[PDB]
Order: sequence, then structure tokens, then C-alpha cells
Amino acid sequence: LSKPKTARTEQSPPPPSPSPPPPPPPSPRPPSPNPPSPRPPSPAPPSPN
Amino acid sequence: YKCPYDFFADRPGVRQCTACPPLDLGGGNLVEQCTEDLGSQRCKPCSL
Ligand SMILES: *[C@@H]1O[C@H](CO)[C@H](O)[C@H](O)[C@H]1O
Ligand SMILES: *[C@H]1O[C@H](CO)[C@H](O)[C@H](O)[C@H]1O
Ligand SMILES: *[C@H]1O[C@H](CO)[C@H](O)[C@H](O)[C@H]1O
Ligand SMILES: *[C@H]1O[C@H](CO)[C@H](O)[C@H](O)[C@H]1O
Ligand SMILES: *[C@H]1O[C@H](CO)[C@H](O)[C@H](O)[C@H]1O
Ligand SMILES: *[C@H]1O[C@H](CO)[C@H](O)[C@H](O)[C@H]1O
Ligand SMILES: *[C@H]1O[C@H](CO)[C@H](O)[C@H](O)[C@H]1O
Repeated sequence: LSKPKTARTEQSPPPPSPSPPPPPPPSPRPPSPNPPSPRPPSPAPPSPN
Repeated sequence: YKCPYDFFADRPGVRQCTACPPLDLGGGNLVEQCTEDLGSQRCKPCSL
């Protein structure tokens, strides 16, 4: 070949830039709903006459 | 006599064989040329 390996005048290219990071884990979750309220007491029956 | 191993001749009546010339591809590079057989009338690049 006409221009041998000593005549190659182009500087070499850089190495590959590093690979990106992975994604994050799945986020947690919003705390579920506390169970419903306890119904109040009940009116004691009619007093006597 | 047969031409020597790296010499060649093409004309019939010759008083001496001629050495194979180098092959010119460009500036300042020459590929030397050899011969395949003993008595031959043409030279090829000696690398291949
Ligand atoms: C608390 O609430 C979240 C909301 O989706 C989830 O269901 C959990 O299972 C529960 O305990
Ligand atoms: C890096 O690449 C260049 C090509 O421009 C050249 O071949 C160098 O010899 C090599 O090290
Ligand atoms: C990433 O890195 C390579 C070499 O490590 C190169 O310089 C790139 O320019 C860069 O983006
Ligand atoms: C991730 O990226 C770089 C190039 O950006 C390289 O190819 C690594 O091999 C890959 O893991
Ligand atoms: C769950 O993970 C994601 C990561 O991107 C978020 O930012 C928080 O770390 C959390 O909500
Ligand atoms: C009275 O008390 C509560 C309400 O005040 C509930 O409904 C009971 O069933 C009733 O007896
Ligand atoms: C009759 O019963 C009621 C209960 O609510 C109350 O104690 C009265 O004082 C009683 O007379």
C-alpha cells in the first residue's frame, strides 16, 4: 500500500466516555387509611314517673 | 543458460539477464520484485 503505517498523520480518537448510572428503586407509598371512628355511647332509656 | 532465480529476460537473443526492477507505487516507497521460477521472462512483486 502506498502510504505505509508510518505515514498515518491523524491523531487517535479518545476512549469511550463512561456508562450512565442505573435508575432508582421504586419509591415507597403513602400510608394507608386508619380504620373508622368508634360510634359514641347511646342515650339511657326513659326514667320513671 | 536459464536466467537466475531473481533475474529475467524477454528478448530471445540476449547476452545477459536483467535484474527485476522495484515496483513504484508512490513517493519514496519501492516494492522489491522477485521471480517465481528459475527461467522466467516477467517479474512480480516479491511480497505476494
Ligand atoms: C397502606 O396503603 C397502601 C396504599 O395502597 C397499600 O395499599 C398498603 O397495602 C396499605 O397497607
Ligand atoms: C490511534 O488512531 C490513529 C488514527 O487516526 C492512528 O491509527 C494511531 O496510530 C492510533 O494509535
Ligand atoms: C467522555 O469521556 C471520553 C474519554 O474518557 C471523551 O473524552 C469524551 O469527550 C467525553 O464526553
Ligand atoms: C455504557 O456507556 C459507555 C459508552 O457511553 C460504554 O459503551 C460502556 O461499555 C457502556 O456500559
Ligand atoms: C422514591 O424513589 C424516587 C427516586 O427518584 C424518589 O426520588 C424518592 O427517592 C422516593 O419518592
Ligand atoms: C345508641 O348509641 C350509638 C349512637 O349514639 C349507636 O347508634 C347505638 O347503636 C345506639 O344504641
Ligand atoms: C332516669 O334514667 C336516666 C338515665 O339517663 C337518668 O339517670 C335519670 O336521672 C333517671 O331518673
